[PDB]
Amino acid sequence: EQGKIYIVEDDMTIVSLLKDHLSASYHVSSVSNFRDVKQEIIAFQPDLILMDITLPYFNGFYWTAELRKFLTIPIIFISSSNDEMDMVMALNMGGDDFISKPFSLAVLDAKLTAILR
Amino acid sequence: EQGKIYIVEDDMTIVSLLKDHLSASYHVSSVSNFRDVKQEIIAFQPDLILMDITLPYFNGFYWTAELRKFLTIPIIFISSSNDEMDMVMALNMGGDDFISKPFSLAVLDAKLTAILR
Repeated sequence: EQGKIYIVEDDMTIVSLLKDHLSASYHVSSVSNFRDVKQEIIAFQPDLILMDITLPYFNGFYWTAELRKFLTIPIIFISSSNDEMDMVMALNMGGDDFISKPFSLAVLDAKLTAILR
Repeated sequence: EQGKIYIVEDDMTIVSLLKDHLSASYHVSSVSNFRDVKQEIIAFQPDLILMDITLPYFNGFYWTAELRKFLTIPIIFISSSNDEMDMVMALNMGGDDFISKPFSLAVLDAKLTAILR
């Protein structure tokens, strides 16, 4: 009965890192097929999505707006240190929060805790 | 046809129409291999890029940010009339203007003339 987190990320290092860390406290799944994310989300029923918006061949901006037609669950963006994002931007893009790479797991933990309640 | 325009677009109908319309005034190229877009842009050396930011599996904002590490040329985003794209977003993501599908060719022509001036 742990909270379910779905991770949209193509970097297997990052995915492994997050699965290792978060699995103690959450049911964590990552994308299997990037062309099937709507079905994967319908089937998995996550409580929260971690959405990397820096993936070259998965348009995180497009897909967040598409998912927002259907979902009210929190979406936390994973952004780049390079990129300069803020909460106004995150909200206008359909997100609830953001965290920039490279990030501390401690900061991610605090954000996950606060948001999931 | 001296000005060079590169179009990042996977709708082949839009590419065909734009190539045909712009042929009179511009040297126009589009994507040959979506795995090699950055390299094609480096090879073609456009004066302007039309970057569709609605492609589900090519992250237009990511690639604009990558291109902005070494190009200062104008980039006009192609968006969708029902999405949340506005000028604040266009400029914040490294673009210089945007045009929303479906769009007027007269508006595109005016935008191209103005920003290539």
